[PDB]
Amino acid sequence: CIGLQIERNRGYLIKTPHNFQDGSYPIDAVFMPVRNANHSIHSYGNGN
Amino acid sequence: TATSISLGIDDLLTIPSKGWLVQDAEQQSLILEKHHHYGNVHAVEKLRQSIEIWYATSEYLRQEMNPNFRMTDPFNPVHIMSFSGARGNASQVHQLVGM
Amino acid sequence: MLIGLYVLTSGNHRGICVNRYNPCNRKEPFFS
Amino acid sequence: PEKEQWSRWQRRRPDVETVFLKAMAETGQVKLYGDHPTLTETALYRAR
Amino acid sequence: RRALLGEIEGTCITRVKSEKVPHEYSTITGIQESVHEILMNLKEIILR
Amino acid sequence: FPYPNPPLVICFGAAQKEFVPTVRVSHEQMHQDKYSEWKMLQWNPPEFVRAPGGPPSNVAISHVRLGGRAAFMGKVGNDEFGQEMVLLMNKEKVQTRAVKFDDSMRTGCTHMKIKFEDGKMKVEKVKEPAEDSLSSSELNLDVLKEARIFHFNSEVLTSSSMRSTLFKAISLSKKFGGLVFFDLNLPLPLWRSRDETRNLIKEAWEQANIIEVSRQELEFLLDEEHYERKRNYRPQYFAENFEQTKQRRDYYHYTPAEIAPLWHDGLKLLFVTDGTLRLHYYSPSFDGVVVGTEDVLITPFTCDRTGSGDAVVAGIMRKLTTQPEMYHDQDVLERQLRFAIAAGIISQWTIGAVRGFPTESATQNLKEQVYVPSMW
Amino acid sequence: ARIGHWGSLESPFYEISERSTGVRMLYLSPGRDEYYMVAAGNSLALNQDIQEEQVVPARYRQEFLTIAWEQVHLRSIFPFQYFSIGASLIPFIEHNDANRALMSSNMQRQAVPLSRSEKCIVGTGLERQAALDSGALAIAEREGRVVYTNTDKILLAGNGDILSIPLVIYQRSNKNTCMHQKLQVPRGKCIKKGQILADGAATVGGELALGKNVLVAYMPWEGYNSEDAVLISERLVYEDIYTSFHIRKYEIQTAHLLRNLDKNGIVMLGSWVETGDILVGETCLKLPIGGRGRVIDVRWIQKRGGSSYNPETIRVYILQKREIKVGDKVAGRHGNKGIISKILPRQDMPYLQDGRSVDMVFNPLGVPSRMNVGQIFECSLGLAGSLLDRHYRIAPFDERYEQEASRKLVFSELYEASKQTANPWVFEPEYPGKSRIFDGRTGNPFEQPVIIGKP
Amino acid sequence: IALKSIFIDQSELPSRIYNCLKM
Amino acid sequence: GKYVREDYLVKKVSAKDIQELIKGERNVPLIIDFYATWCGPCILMAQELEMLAVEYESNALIVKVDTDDEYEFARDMQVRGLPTLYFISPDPNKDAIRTEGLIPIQMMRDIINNDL
Amino acid sequence: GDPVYPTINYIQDPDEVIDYRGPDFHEPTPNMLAYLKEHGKIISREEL
Amino acid sequence: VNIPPKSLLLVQNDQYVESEQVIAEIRAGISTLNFKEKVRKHIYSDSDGE
Ligand SMILES: [Zn+2]
Repeated sequence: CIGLQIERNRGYLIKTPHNFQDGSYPIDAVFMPVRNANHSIHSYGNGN
Repeated sequence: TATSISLGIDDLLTIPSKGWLVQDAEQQSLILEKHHHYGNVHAVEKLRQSIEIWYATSEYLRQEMNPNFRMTDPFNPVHIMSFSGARGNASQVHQLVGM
Repeated sequence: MLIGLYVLTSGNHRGICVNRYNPCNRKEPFFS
Repeated sequence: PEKEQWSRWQRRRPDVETVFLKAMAETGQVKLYGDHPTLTETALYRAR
Repeated sequence: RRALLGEIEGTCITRVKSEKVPHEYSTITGIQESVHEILMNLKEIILR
Repeated sequence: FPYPNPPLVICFGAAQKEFVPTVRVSHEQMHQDKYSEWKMLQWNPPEFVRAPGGPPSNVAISHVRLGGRAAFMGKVGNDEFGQEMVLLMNKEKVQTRAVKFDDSMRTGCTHMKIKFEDGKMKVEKVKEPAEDSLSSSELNLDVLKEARIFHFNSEVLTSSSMRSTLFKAISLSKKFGGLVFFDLNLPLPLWRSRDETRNLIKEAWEQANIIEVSRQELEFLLDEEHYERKRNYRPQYFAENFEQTKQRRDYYHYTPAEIAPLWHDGLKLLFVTDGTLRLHYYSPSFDGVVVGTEDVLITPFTCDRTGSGDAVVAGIMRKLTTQPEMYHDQDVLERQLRFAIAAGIISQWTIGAVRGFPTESATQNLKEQVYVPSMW
Repeated sequence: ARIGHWGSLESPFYEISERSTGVRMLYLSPGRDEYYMVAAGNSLALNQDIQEEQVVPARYRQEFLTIAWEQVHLRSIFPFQYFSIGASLIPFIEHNDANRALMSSNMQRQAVPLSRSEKCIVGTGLERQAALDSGALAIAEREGRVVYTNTDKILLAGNGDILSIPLVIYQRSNKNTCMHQKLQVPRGKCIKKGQILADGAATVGGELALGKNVLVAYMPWEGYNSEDAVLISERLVYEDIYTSFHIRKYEIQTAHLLRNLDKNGIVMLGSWVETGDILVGETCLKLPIGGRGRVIDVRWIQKRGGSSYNPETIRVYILQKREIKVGDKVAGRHGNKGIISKILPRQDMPYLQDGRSVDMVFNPLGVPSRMNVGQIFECSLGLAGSLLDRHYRIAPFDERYEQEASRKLVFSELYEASKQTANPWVFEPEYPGKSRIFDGRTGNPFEQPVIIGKP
Repeated sequence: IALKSIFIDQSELPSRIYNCLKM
Repeated sequence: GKYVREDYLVKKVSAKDIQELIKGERNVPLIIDFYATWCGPCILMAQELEMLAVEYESNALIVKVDTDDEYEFARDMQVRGLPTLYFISPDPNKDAIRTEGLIPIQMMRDIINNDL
Repeated sequence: GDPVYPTINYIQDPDEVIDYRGPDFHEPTPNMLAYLKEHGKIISREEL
Repeated sequence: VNIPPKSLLLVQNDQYVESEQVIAEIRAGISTLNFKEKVRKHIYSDSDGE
């Protein structure tokens, strides 16, 4: 049996509240939803 | 940062004439060994030729390294680093790219 | 830092390196 | 010597310059004395 | 690129309440993993 | 209209995974249980196994790797092991069209009956698929037409049924222009007498155009004790050549008259091998030796000599299909052979014959590195 | 090496002289071998004469000479014979100057066991024996089948007996590092004596694993890498690649503060303590600066040996979890050491033609001065293995087989990776091993090609 | 992907077609 | 081997001993391996046979014979090459099976479990 | 061209557990006490 | 090419010499050495005998 808390935020969180209510432990969440990205640029060959 | 110099395996160039020079020195050394055996040369003499042939070969190669870089590959990373004064010494390079 | 200064002042290819064929048979920007 | 002697340096070193010079020769961009590039020819390529 | 990797938000578990454990580096019977391992596994859960 | 360019070869026999056919007794032995010590025997080998040969399947895989096209003719069961073998060959690109699959027989297994009547007697009730193929349908006539070399080993002569098939196949190939290669590779039962063996192998020898035998096999066939006595002759007072002054291993060249007991009119070439160290060649008009080397000690912990013989036979077949002046010009043959020695050297550097059979590029590079430019 | 009947040491040698067997390995006293000719070369040379006439370098009477293969008596055959365990754990040592090798052996000894462990892509092959002999692994003492597994214990059942093997969970070491064993065997499996059952810290799958594999580029970056400093990404911090656990012990002999203490006054298990807090009740034991951790255990140890019943010792053990920070020292296996100077967000890091961002950036002016070309060979092979899913264990001195052997291995492998996964940047024919990368801040290409790899 | 492990050699095909496909 | 257990669990037998076992009665399956220190493929079979032993502890007897020591027996039992195994049944009406080559561990298990 | 020493010797699968009872490893090590007891040098409590 | 100082010429008339091969040695320096040291080398025998 476990209890969980969920949040929406940006970036990453340092586990600042080491002091805690009994039985509660924090985890450093990373809230970034995009794993990777790339882009490329090429010529349309339209002359002038 | 913008130019971004880096060093790779094939940027460590060696003078074009090394193979010919090492191959010839090795021939001279074999011939002298056959002759020590047959009685035509003494031992102090064998010792001397061996130290001397090898020092000349190494030294000529060092001398010729800079001309090769300045004439054939001016912008190589190894040259830029040494000529600039940034890091490296001719002796240190000789060891990476010569003998 | 020295590497950067050298690169800025190093220069450009002058003759055979910049043109394949003799310039005889046949730079441009001018700035104020 | 009367009989050829073995050496570790009997075979020419493999390199990028030789591969390119051969390829361009087939195309017709350069003409070289011979069918295999020489050491002086490889040196000029590095320059140009 | 800078917006995709950097400006988009997401939702994650941030705190857990385990009822009867002395600490996170302990162990519990009947579970093959320590409390630290369970917590790491939770840090990897995806939510929307 | 014509066939594909690298000419095809056929290997006929039994597909077995890692089987060494030749077994004789060895004076040196190591611990019964500790197998970490057995490598030492690979470093200094008992002589009969300096370059151990193997199953016909292995020669085909090596031929393809060295460039070349090969086909395997045989029967394997529809059991699991059988399917694994065909997969391996197909993956290695050996043509597997002539392999027949049977549903009533199982690969690698022979049923025997053990009877004791004051002696241990074993008799054979059923035979393995590999050793049971029939002329009738197991023979694909198409593959036989394209093939320019037929390769068989002596194991086929130890089963009655395959013996009959071998002879039908040899005949059909010759009709269509084929040349037969008998790589002997004698099995254990056939090392008992010179007389029993000469008789059993006779028909096959006379229907063969190219033959490969080991040094220990050739002597077994002719005067084995006489050769042994010769190698232990040390002169009493003075040496007769400066060579005898130096205490080095024997590398005798068998004179052409000595091998006359075994020549026949249709024999183009005979090769006798002493590991990768020496290869002797005999032709209707010329004779000689090609010098070689071996360095199993360069890699002491990954050395196995298991497929080296298969590799030397493959390099020979590859050069023979492509270069046709080998038969008539001594120099060409010699230069070409140095490639086969190289294939063998590289095959002694990995554990397992199929793992580590050399590729063509690697073999040329070792020839170039080992030999002086003029010889190559 | 081994120790002889007399105090002297002995080096193994192989006799190539003809004899019945023709070979034996013998161990020779420091004196005896000065009188034999020993060669370490090989037999791969043939001219128009025979093999026996070919020449090789050799030692005789404390000197080096060249002689024919006929006159040699003993040959040295083993790959790792002339070196110790640390030097034998460096890959491509032939290409690194010897001064560096001293530095390198020294730095491996200073590594910290990390919270999760990972094996190397490139290694030398002695990592396997180093793990067997350390004592950090659990190996079977008898053959059997595994009947029960729990995080605390393993039961092995062999021929009518059941043997219980205890495991180690979160324990301190003399140097304040953590030891923890993790199981490698699923229940129901047969084992033979000597086979692995559990893995220790800094060990994965039976091999020594003291570090991690990361994407790196060698280039100058705004001065953050001046001298020997490193710039790193935040991924390492938030994905926990370099986090380690450290345990310390504090012991004694017998307002907000005192919140933790129990009835006897000893701090309870599971407390989070900070500097100043009393741990055990004037004579109070209190936390020093910089220690802040969970109290993993307390031990009231009764003692004997003193004139009085030995003052019972109360020991407190505290655990700190530590992540990578500015100021930490990191190193590779080829003599390269540096201190972290800045952590930057992924968006600002340099990036490749695949889109990925490099984890660390190192200065490239270091190699010419320090003479280690080994790193360049290792970074490049690492990239290949990651893409093709292979690990490579290569023994030292590979050029015995052929000239330029290492180059042939690295370049060939990079090409295969480039072809199989279609990334053309992995092998570039004009400048092999180097590629063109872009800047995170502006999107512009850096001007000259750069070395990228996973060391 | 069983198809991946079936090779043309097994499905009988006449020679001229086989040689051509393998080409 | 009271305090230290032996590492190797397959034992070398001799021609006479093999014959007694065959002529006498048995209640569990017998596997006999022919080997030589010299063969390279054999180094790999040994590791496999030792595993089969751990698995089938008193439900099979696995025994080994060396060809150098007993060459004639091998010829009589019709062995054509070195990595060879004979699987013999506890029932004496059934035929024995000879397998030649390195064969996988599952095949070995299938023969013992189903055929013998 | 292709390397003379085959690269297969070098390759190991990424998820492999080493077998210590293999051809290249030394014999399994014995606990000192047990070894000493087997050879009789140390005697048991019952025996004293 | 010229060789004015005392020099050792190592070639003979009509010998073909390839590029970058040492044809002669200048030995220009003629300085007495106070660093001179006499050293002893020992030859050893490679076979047993009289
Ligand atoms: Zn190397």
